[PDB]
Amino acid sequence: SFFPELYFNVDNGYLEGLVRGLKAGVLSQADYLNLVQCETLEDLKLHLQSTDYGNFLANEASPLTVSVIDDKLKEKMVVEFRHMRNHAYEPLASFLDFITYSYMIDNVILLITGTLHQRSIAELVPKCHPLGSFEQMEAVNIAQTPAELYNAILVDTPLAAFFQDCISEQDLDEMNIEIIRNTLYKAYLESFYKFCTLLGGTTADAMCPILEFEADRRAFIITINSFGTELSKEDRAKLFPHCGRLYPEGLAQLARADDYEQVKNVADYYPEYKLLFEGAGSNPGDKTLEDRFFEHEVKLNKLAFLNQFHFGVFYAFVKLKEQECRNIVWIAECIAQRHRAKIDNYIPIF
Amino acid sequence: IIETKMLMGEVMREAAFSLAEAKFTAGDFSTTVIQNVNKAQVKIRAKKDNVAGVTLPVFEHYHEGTDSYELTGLARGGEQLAKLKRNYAKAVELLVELA
Amino acid sequence: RGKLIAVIGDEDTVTGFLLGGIGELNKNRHPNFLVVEKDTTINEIEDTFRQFLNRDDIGIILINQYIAEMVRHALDAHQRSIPAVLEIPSKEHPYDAAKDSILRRAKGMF
Repeated sequence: SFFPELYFNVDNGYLEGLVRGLKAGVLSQADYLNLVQCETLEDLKLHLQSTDYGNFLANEASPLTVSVIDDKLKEKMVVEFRHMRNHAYEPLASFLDFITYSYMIDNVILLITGTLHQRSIAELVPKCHPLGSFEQMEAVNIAQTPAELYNAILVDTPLAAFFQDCISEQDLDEMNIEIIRNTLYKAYLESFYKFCTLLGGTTADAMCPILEFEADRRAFIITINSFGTELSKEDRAKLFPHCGRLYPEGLAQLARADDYEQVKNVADYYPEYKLLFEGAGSNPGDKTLEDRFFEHEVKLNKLAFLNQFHFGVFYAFVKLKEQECRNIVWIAECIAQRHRAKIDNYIPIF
Repeated sequence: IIETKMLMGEVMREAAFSLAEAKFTAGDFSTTVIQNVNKAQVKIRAKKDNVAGVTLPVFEHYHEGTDSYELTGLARGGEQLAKLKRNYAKAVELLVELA
Repeated sequence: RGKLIAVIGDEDTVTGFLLGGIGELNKNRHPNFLVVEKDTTINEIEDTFRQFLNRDDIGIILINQYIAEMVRHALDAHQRSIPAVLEIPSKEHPYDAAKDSILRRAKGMF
């Protein structure tokens, strides 16, 4: 409609320019091959120094390990993300707030289980994944009381809206932490999809398909791993986000699925996942299904960069650059263990 | 014992490589694992083998059988976790034998 | 059943072996293991090793190679049948192939 392509630039031109530049700054397949032509961690640092990466291990320990490079990549991600977020305006700021909630959920999961089993808060503070903030008081120094942290979540933590469905500390103690995070994750996807659809422009077009695929992916793998573990089928179906092509039909066959081939049959009705399952041969020594999913997500991110008037570019570079970080980590692991026969087990970022 | 030591090394490196693959798939499961430790699913039975006039101490891999931990949070690479559990179980059995 | 295997190794060894099938908290809420880091010093490794030695329900001790080198004197000084101490290398640390006390006490080997 006419609403987009006019107001967007007026208040996001600089941020679009910055994110497009950082997108152009990605490392191509040639850079990955150059890094692969290292055979040592020192040469890996040098290959990083040939681009905007590197130059961070200066003034540090001479020996090099995986943890050092992982911490540096994470720190760079955090610094650039916070720097961009600070210079933003509310329509974009809510978007980045959703992007931060996606990790707030992980951090709140980490914080709990350190109170049911008495553990200090401050020792968990560094363990929290960065971008966690939690600069709000009364979540700190809860006297290790589940009621205290629950009230702090409801009051100070912005996730109170999602915690309107996980309440009373009964789910906190009885029911498994993993399912708590899964339910909160589903609710967060629902809220994020609804907020995106409220912004019915290029942003909606960009983010509706990606979230659709993400939810459908999650439901598929939920059904894949649920077979070998104790789990009621209804308790499995209640973890499927409704914002997908599966919800009108297909989620039900997954709810009553029992084996891998039935899940394959459900995915067969949808060619978009038929190709991904067929490419997922599950062979001993080849790519696996989640690698196909990562490839799908990465190419959708690349597709998102073809339009200028959407907030999706920011989410896109976040996902693509953390995928780049994971690729760097995997190449480092292959180098360290001298398993150069498995160097070709990372998804490129185009 | 040296050959069992080479086998221990090989199995350990295989387990480490599978761990690296799982780390690529998942990232930060280790904190979750280390924080939540409740009951042991493999214990050791003290045993005796009187092969001569004196009695020798030996042990048995007694599978006590506590349920494992569903870790469905870190992108849910369940295949990787099951493979890691299997490999480390073999490593534990071999190490108990050598002990 | 009777004994509970202990582990003393860097983060990757500990997280791998906990999923492996072992690890435990007693009724006193005390780990039967220890995660070493670059900041860890010798004295607390020694203290936990001795605490495990006095703990009747350890049985078998798995420690890393370099950790064993940190407290090599504790290993050599202590000689008993029950505490079956072992030596395993970590991912980045090279293969352990020598300086094992179990081979030392049998000098007639290669």
